[PDB]
Amino acid sequence: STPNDPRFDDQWHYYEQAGGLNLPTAWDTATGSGVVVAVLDTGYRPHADLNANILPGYDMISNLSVANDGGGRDSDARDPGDAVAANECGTNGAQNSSWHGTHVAGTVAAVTNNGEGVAGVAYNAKVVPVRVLGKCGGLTSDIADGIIWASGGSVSGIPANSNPADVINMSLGGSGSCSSTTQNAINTARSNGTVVVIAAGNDNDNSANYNPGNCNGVVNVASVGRNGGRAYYSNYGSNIDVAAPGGAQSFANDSEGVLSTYNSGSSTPSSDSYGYSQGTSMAAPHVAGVAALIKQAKPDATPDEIESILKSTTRSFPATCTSCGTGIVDAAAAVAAAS
Ligand SMILES: [Ca+2]
Ligand SMILES: [Ca+2]
Ligand SMILES: [Ca+2]
Ligand SMILES: [Ca+2]
Repeated sequence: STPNDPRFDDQWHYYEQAGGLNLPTAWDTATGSGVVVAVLDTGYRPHADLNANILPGYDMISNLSVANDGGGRDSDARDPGDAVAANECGTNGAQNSSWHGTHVAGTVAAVTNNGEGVAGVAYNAKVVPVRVLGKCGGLTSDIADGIIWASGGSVSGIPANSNPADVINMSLGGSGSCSSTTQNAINTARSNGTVVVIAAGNDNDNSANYNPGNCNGVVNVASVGRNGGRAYYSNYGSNIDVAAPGGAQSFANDSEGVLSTYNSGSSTPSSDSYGYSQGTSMAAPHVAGVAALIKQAKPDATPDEIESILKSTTRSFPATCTSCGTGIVDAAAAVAAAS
């Protein structure tokens, strides 16, 4: 099926033969109904083309300066904006707000067939926003608590999650080895039945050396462009499980990117928008959305079974993708394999 959203045709990454996810055929069978995806990111804005698919979440950011919302941990996972001034994070230049989590969440589950905006990969799933990134990024320990809570595990001082996730998406990372705090959290999420999907990073380097994609028991995702070959920035290596479209842009908001829900604010939030972004951060929620399609078709699927289905049903690369996992995720084939 093809949705009626007016920007669907701009979302090449869902349907073109070279670099797309092969979604229309998948949507004949699965859309994510009944499945919950936790998006561990900067938070969200209640975009008109997203909010109906948002569930209550949690804000794990403990450092008040990073949190930028007046306090420590709290129940409102909305994104206040992560804009920074020059040298606020050390030696950085000034940066506008990313609205990264709004973009990622829309790839997972933008409201679809509403005649407005964009479509989402798992458009009948629901997203639990777990805010773990703010100004200058996020703390490993807050991210790890996010993983635990998102899965339905217990974190001291935090109310129980009433919407435990089937799938975690982490479009985030840094350099270096996977820490024990992170691996512990991942092990907890997997033991609770939650599959963990992670962006491999954007350093054009060996993915062995970038976390949390280098943790064990995760689905680590490389990025292809619209050509179906490796996006120039994508990490690559033996620990990549699969690839998905993350886009390959040559200027800001280039339509060669991945189009999703977004916000027009430079610092503070403003009007809803749609924007094209790129990264392994954009590839990961494609894969998280397919994991949700799989879980609708196979409700008792384990994390290892979901990873196996994703990896075993990929399609060929039409252009060079060295050490990009088994292939490009093929939503239709994955749903068939889970049915
Ligand atoms: Ca707070
Ligand atoms: Ca908050
Ligand atoms: Ca829409
Ligand atoms: Ca893996």
